[PDB]
Amino acid sequence: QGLTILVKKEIPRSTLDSFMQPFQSTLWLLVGLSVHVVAVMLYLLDRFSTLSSAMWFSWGVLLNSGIGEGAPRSFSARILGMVWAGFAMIIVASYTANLAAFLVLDRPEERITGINDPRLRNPSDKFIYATVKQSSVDIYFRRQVELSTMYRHMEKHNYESAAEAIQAVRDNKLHAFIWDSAVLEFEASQKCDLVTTGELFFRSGFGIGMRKDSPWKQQVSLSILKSHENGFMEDLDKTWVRYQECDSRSNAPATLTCENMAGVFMLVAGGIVAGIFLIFIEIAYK
Amino acid sequence: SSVDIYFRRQVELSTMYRHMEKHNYESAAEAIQAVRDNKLHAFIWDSAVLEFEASQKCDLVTTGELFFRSGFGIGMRKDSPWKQQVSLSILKSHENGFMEDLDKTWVRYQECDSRSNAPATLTCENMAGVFMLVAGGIVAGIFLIFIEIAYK
Amino acid sequence: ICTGPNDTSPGSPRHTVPQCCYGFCIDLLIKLARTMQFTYEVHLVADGKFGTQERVQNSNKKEWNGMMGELLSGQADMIVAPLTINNERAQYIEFSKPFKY
Amino acid sequence: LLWGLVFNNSVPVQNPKGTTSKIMVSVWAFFAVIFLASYTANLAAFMIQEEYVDQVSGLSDKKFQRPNDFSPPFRFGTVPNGSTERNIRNNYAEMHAYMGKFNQRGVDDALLSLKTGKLDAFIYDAAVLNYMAGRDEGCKLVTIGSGKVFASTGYGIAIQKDSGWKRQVDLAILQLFGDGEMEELEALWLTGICHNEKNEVMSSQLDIDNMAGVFYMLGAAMALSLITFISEHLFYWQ
Amino acid sequence: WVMMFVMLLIVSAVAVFVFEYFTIGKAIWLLWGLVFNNSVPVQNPKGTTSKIMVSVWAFFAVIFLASYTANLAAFMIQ
Amino acid sequence: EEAPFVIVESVDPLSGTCMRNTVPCQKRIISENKTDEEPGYIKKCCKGFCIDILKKISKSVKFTYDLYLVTNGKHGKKINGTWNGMIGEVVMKRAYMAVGSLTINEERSEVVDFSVPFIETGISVMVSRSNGTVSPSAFLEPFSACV
Ligand SMILES: N[C@@H](Cc1cc(-c2ccc(Cl)cc2Cl)cc(CP(=O)(O)O)c1O)C(=O)O
Repeated sequence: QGLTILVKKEIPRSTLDSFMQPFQSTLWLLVGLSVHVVAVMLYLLDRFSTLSSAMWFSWGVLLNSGIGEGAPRSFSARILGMVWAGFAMIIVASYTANLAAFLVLDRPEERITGINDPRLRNPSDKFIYATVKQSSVDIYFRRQVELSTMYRHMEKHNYESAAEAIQAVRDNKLHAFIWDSAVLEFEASQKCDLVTTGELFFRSGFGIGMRKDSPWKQQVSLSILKSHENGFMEDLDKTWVRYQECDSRSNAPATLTCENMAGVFMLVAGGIVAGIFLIFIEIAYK
Repeated sequence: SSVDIYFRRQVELSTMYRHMEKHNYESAAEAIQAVRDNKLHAFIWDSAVLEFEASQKCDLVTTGELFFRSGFGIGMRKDSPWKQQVSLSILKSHENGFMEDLDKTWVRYQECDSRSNAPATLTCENMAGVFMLVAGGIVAGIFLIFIEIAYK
Repeated sequence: ICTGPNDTSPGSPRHTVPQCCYGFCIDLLIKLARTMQFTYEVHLVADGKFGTQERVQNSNKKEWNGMMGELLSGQADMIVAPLTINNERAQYIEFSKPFKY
Repeated sequence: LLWGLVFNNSVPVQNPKGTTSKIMVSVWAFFAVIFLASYTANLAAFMIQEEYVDQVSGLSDKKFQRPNDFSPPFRFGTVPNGSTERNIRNNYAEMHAYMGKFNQRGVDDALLSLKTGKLDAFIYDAAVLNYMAGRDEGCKLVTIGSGKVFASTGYGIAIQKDSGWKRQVDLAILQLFGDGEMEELEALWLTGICHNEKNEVMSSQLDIDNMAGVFYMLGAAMALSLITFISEHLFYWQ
Repeated sequence: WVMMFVMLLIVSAVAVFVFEYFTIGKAIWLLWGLVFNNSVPVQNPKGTTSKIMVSVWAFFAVIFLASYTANLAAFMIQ
Repeated sequence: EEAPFVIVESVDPLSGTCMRNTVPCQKRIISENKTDEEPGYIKKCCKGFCIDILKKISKSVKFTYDLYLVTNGKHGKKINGTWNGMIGEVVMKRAYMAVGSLTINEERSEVVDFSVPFIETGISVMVSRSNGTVSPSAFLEPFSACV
């Protein structure tokens, strides 16, 4: 067995403020200004040789719903409508382009890569290590003084027993909890909130203890070498470490949710409210 | 070179010391012409002979990470008297900006930039696959009516 | 002016023809020369390589190659070129401080 | 008719007829679909590309020698009363009198203005900066490339004049270089967190100008329309 | 999806509000179409305010799909 | 004293005396000169970058050393035309070498001599990164004029 860094993984959910995210809140304004410009300017600039026959026209070509009537009868309005539509397409093209350059290039922060990188060679005081006090891994640490930058932080956060120092990672009280291998690679294999990074550094080996030159040295040292080639230990492996309940956790990139899409529903509500409060006015004028 | 001798007196890259053993050139006065011909698809050398090759040509760029932090210098034989007046004359040229005038006098740099390029410049000869469809429709359209007369 | 048999690289004989050697380092050489009263006439490398040590004579001796071999032999007298600083040449030659970091 | 469907749509318009044309408009519809579907994907890449930091030359550059050509922006800072300011005042006298109201108190007050725009550039020594590179979590602090900078010198070892040891500290330190050990020490004492790739990060909430780059095309079309009206009116004036 | 269908049914029905100036079996057939980038022949609404409501829903239409097709550039990149 | 290459750290008796990659160092602090007692003090252990290069120079050129921090006549500079500082305390033979924060100018090198330097340093700049590069000519960029 060996030693590996346990790390709690997070359930991914990407953040969008509202549907109008990728537009600075000034751009919609001049887009509306331009639509009114070309619409009304077309109406007049064809009336020389149908007001709503320009209003609805250029207020519908943008929203891609061929509602109502209107057409360029003169040679005037034809070219202007014909390029107005091209603009109305280029906008709805680049909007999708820029949302796709966002909802793909925003993954969470890169996971920890073990004790190789400088990201841990200085513990920034936000996220924290731990191990069990008077362990064997602290014994490995102290006799390598270079990680005194690390060792110091662990001098104040270690825990009494591994069960507590792992239960306290499932409550966001502590990010990492270093230990060996054959108590991690079992632990994550029950629930869905723990995951390793696998990288090995301490190729140790467990063993049995007994005082020096007891009457039992050679007999045990033999009767273990038996039970690794007649399958006994393999059957023990299968029977007692009931392995698989979890899976690959294949990085589902943020299917959206209700509160991440509330903006459009305020739009449709602003539409509905216009109903009974525009059935009064333009019928009182009737 | 000055880099081979860094490589043959160190073993952890013996694989590389071999890998070069049957390729190396005559001098760097030919390899910067070579890489523009795709014969040797890489090259490793000093700095001030490569980071200037972004201002005369612009086809061939560097990568951006240092290797071995030595410097250059003027050579003189074993402990001749000039060995001290020279050292006290060099620093006479690192406050009056003499080096800062030569920096503009003999590296005519900033004629190009790294300028991470544009992806997917899509064009004709890999969008033709649909123009053939519409052309087939167009040409089949002058053929169909030569049949539907029979329906009448 | 700048002498040299360098009309041909190694792989063909040499014809002695002066040339021009201008650029960056000549200005440093001169900015020092007026500072220490030189009167020079610059030579060029006949080996077409920097030069280092290797097993020569099909034997077990050593002999420095290239321009440093031209120097320690005594024919040359001073090295101005982008010559590097490395331990293996440090032991037999006297470097200045560095100038172009 | 054969414009609105390559783009979104016109108003419903007449003249689909001719019992074999009833396939030509369909074929153009298909070609539209594929065309727009190639566009509004391939353009979804031109909003993803590397970052971009200014291309400053050595300070023998018009952006600093005359820091009022582009008059508003630049304001260089430093900390005087040291052995670097005197280095400025033997070739670049005017810029110190140009410093004025930006004499930041100490070295570690510059990294509080480069987080609020109060300073634009900042002149100082090299190694303390290169160490201060990998020291801020927010990776919006860098240096410029090497081989350019001003006071090219170094840190040596001070051996008593005419001692016998200045002959034998070289062959130790230059061995330490030329046998692959020092950069290890550097990676153990200098290298920082953010000496990694400047990989592709997203773009921002689209502002006006970047999208205004086509409002000008809309304007040119408006001009075409006006010219056409003024012209065609002559046939009625004849 | 569920609340999209809900507001679809609601706004299609309350299109009946033009009675205070086609069946439900006609309105649904319109609005459920356009959301799917439709091209079905349709009998238009009658009423300026009806035009306004349909405009609102068409705005919702141009936002929905332009978001969806944006996301499917993620589950196709596995 | 306080470079990023030679860091001073006061001792804790965890092993009775500074160990584990350090080397001891001294600095005789005193004040109230009228005390007329034995003048001096104790100091701490010194580690870091230049400490590291020092150790490798030492156990490869075969001498033995001892460090003592400097207290008065502060870091090398000029006063009254004499030479105090981290060069004076090498010209008055109270020491033999100086390692750590120095330079090679035309003044600190007329009194003492110098080695071959082991970093690079000089007057540099420091700028920002310019977050944001939306190309404003995209809306006609994708398809070449060929199509
Ligand atoms: N080698 C230099 C010494 C020297 C050292 C420093 C310095 C200051 C803080 C830190 Cl943390 C690290 C360093 Cl290395 C700064 C300056 C310059 P200044 O203080 O004016 O900005 C300086 O000159 C010499 O001998 O003149």
